[PDB]
Amino acid sequence: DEHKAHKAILAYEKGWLAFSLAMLFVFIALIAYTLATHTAGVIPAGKLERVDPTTVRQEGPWADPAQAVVQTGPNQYTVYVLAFAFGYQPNPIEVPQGAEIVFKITSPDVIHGFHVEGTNINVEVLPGEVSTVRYTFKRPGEYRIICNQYCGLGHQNMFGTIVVKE
Amino acid sequence: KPKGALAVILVLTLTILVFWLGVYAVFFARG
Amino acid sequence: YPEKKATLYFLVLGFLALIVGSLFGPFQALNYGNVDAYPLLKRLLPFVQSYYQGLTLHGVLNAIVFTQLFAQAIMVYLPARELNMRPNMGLMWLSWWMAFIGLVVAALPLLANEATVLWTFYPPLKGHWAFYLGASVFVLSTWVSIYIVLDLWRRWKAANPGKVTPLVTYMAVVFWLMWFLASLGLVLEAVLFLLPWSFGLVEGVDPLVARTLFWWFGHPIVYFWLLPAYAIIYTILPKQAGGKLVSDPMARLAFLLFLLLSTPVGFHHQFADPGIDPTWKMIHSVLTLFVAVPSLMTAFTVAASLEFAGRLRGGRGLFGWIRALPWDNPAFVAPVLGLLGFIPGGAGGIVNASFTLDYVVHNTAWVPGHFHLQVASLVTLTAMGSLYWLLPNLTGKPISDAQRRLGLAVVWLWFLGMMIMAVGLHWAGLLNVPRRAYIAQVPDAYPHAAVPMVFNVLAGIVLLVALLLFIYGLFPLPFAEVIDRRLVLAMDRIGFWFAVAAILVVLAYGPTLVQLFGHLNPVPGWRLW
Ligand code: HAS
Ligand code: HEM
Ligand SMILES: CCCCCCCC/C=C/CCCCCCCC(=O)OC[C@H](O)CO
Ligand SMILES: CCCCCCCC/C=C\CCCCCCCC(=O)OC[C@H](O)CO
Ligand SMILES: CCCCCCCC/C=C\CCCCCCCC(=O)OC[C@H](O)CO
Ligand SMILES: CCCCCCCC/C=C\CCCCCCCC(=O)OC[C@H](O)CO
Ligand SMILES: CCCCCCCC/C=C\CCCCCCCC(=O)OC[C@H](O)CO
Ligand SMILES: CCCCCCCC/C=C\CCCCCCCC(=O)OC[C@H](O)CO
Ligand SMILES: CCCCCCCC/C=C\CCCCCCCC(=O)OC[C@H](O)CO
Ligand SMILES: CCCCCCCC/C=C\CCCCCCCC(=O)OC[C@H](O)CO
Ligand code: CUA
Ligand SMILES: [O-][O-]
Ligand SMILES: [Cu+2]
Repeated sequence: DEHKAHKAILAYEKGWLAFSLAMLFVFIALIAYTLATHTAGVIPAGKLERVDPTTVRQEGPWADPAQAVVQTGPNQYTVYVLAFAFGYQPNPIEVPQGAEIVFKITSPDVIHGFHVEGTNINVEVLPGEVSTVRYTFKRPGEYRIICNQYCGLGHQNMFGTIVVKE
Repeated sequence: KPKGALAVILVLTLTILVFWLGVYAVFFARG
Repeated sequence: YPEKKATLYFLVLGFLALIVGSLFGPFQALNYGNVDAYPLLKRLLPFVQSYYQGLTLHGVLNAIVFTQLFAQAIMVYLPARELNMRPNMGLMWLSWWMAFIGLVVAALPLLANEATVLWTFYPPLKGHWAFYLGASVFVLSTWVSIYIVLDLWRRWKAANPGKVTPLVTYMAVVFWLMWFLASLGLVLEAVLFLLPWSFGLVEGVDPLVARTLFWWFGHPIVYFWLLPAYAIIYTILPKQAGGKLVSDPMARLAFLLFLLLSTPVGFHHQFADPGIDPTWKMIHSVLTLFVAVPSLMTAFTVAASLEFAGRLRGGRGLFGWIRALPWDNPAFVAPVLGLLGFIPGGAGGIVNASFTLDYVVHNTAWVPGHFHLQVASLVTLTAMGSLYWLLPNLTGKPISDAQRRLGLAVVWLWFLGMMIMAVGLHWAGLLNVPRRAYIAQVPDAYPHAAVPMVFNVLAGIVLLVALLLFIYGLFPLPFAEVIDRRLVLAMDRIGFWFAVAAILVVLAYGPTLVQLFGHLNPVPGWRLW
């Protein structure tokens, strides 16, 4: 009775532990895969790149929004997004479809989310740091930007826009 | 054999896999 | 027994905290149902200035205060009762009082709209010193619990050389040691930055360092919440179901593994942070998938125990055992119900942990959906159900049949409402709805969310009734028996495993923290509420 049940459960538990361990490992392999594709561009470059939030709106690449979209290669654009209470500059961000877009996002106040609806772009913006992420737009049109990190009372209404030209 | 325990851990594996392959699919769709 | 009085004080304060924080629950849920009830809330509770002050209170009171108090009750009293020994009473009251004093002190600025930062309090969002000082003194209370339990262990170990540590005590020792390690992350954040900054000593704080230190402490905190439910599930629930614990070794191994793996995983909250090397994020990714192992193990060990109870009580078939279990006992129902919702909850967890997959869901309604299954349901439910054995044992007072039935009602409504709410938020987050957001205030922003929104409203009402009922209600320990000595002996070499646990932290945070401390960039604070 009880000796038999204990032997059988453990026997089956050992098997489940082997199965679930393999399941986890397969997931690990499947993540390793994502890491080698273009789709991994949305992981922030791991690089520290300090900036001063008190002057970032008065000198340097973020202080002229209309000149924030720069061509940096034959099929590559860098965009110096500013994320602030409570909006983004530029509004809108205009970029061509099929070009690689390197987003360099910083804040001058408090942390902000930068989440491009319909895409894997989903990065924190820290005052003092530049968050760098890459993405290629595959469909032309209007994407919206949502702030997904609580930034104060204007949070729920903090939106921006990206336009990807056909 | 602990048939009951097995049913539970089968449901668990189904839930994990559905969620996991679910969102993995979503990741590529938005990729 | 003076340990009962101390324990009761801890539980009571924790449940008060639960009721008060939970009051904002329904309102938030309606909010995620695109219905705005904050004019009604502001009339009732006129000190509340905003959704976000509401959100702060909810989070801090429910997820820091109640859960901690519940751990200090369970994971001191239970070992004390297993050993049949007294805790150091002076220390036990000291712990209570720090909890109580730190709480009062944080509550002030909180109630006065002076610290509307969330439970996460990320700089540069700058709160009142009393919040940080109060929160600090609050958490440090646990350091006293840690000691107390280590004390009991040693005193017993003296009386009993060459005996393995009994199970519950084993659980609590690995638990409290784990927590000492995890807690350092916050101690480090408060002392080196939060306190200096909030008192006016330094002019800035580096947001990246503060989050890194925060999340050293911020993950194992959830395990610190869970493990008290676990201890009960393992060593009590089986008697409650009419069965027995099926493996004492396996339970120890679960807990051991949490001690090893609870802390070195924090970057899984920082997949979207700049300036963390991606290789590190992968490392913490695998380590996180590792930490799911003890739960996978717990899923099996526990189910087996329930089946066992179910067959003992004469249920036959593949599902027969399920209907043979005591669905009339709220102390059994609550944890089992929470176990069920823990299935999709952990499923979401495993999703969040996989590095790239987190980009889909990070900072959406998905996350709150995931964790209401975890803490708001399994933990809270387990807590609610212990009332039905824990109260009598502590108070002398018996539970009526009426109170029993009202308890079955509360737990069921709380579970169902939680499940409904979990469908709403998971789905809403798949539709890109942000978390932590007074969305009902931008009614036309998320039209595609119309359906999951109905779920969210329904849940708000179901959970309001359950809360209301729980309030209306609120006004020997059934340790189970157990059915490979050497493994057991290996797991009893505690200082060793403790040492290892520490190395794993140094190894997982050392290189990244050194890097960051070498390049600090403090930035001015802000109050945007
Ligand atoms: C108590 C509270 C919590 C637990 C436990 C919990 C578990 C997990 N979490 Fe989590 N979660 C994450 C990963 C996981 C992983 C891998 C697990 C795992 O431990 C899960 C293991 C569980 C299982 C593998 C399921 C086992 C099932 C069992 C044991 C039940 C079986 C049934 C039985 C036996 C009954 C059957 C009986 C019958 C009668 C039929 C990550 C990232 O990787 C994020 C960040 C995402 C982001 O972008 O912010 C996160 C964020 C959160 C936050 C939000 C923090 C914030 O405010 O920003 C909270 C509070 C939270 C709480 C909790 N979390 N989590
Ligand atoms: C009366 C039932 C309750 C309801 C209906 C409920 C409702 C909610 C909802 C709708 C949110 C999301 C709000 C937002 O993200 O803007 C939320 C957040 C949260 N709740 Fe609850 N919940 C309840 C009880 C609890 C319990 C008992 C806990 C913990 C034990 C708790 C922990 C959390 C945490 C920590 C937050 C996140 C706050 C933040 O982002 O800073 N919930 N809840
Ligand atoms: C134990 C009890 C658990 C809870 C079970 C009760 C469920 C709520 C009632 C539903 C009936 C239909 C109600 C729908 C009719 C009113 C809806 C309406 O008019 O909408 C309100 C407005 O849009 C917003 O401000
Ligand atoms: C697409 C991938 C497939 C997904 C579909 C889900 C598969 C079911 C999951 C786990 C089975 C767990 C049971 C494993 C235990 C094996 C049995 C065992 O241990 O057998 C020894 C026993 O003593 C007799 O000889
Ligand atoms: C119980 C849970 C039930 C859950 C129900 C599952 C719903 C999943 C929905 C969407 C995921 C896919 C997102 C794919 C994003 C593509 C968006 C797109 O192509 O359009 C936007 C663009 O801006 C136009 O110009
Ligand atoms: C007890 C109830 C608790 C609540 C449980 C929460 C429910 C969420 C479950 C699964 C999400 C699976 C991910 C969705 C997968 C559908 C999308 C898909 O198939 O992906 C390709 C498509 O083109 C993309 O738009
Ligand atoms: C007994 C043997 C059991 C072994 C079990 C192994 C499980 C499957 C593993 C890997 C498949 C990896 C392929 C990943 C497919 C996704 C690619 C994709 O979704 O699309 C392309 C994207 O746009 C980028 O170019
Ligand atoms: C969308 C969210 C809503 C979905 C909600 C569904 C979730 C599962 C609900 C209940 C599971 C309960 C499992 C077993 C039921 C126990 C009752 C039973 O078996 O009764 C015994 C009998 O009365 C002699 O004691
Ligand atoms: C014992 C308790 C058991 C717990 C287990 C219960 C959890 C259910 C899991 C997943 C449901 C998701 C449903 C599958 C998703 C369908 C996807 C779909 O229809 O796609 C939408 C489309 O992409 C855009 O409109
Ligand atoms: C109990 C049985 C199960 C089901 C029966 C009760 C469930 C209905 C509850 C509330 C709906 C009433 C309010 C619904 C309105 C909010 C959600 C909605 O439709 O919002 C989108 C729209 O754009 C907004 O302007
Ligand atoms: Cu910016 Cu929320
Ligand atoms: O914390 O997961
Ligand atoms: Cu975590």
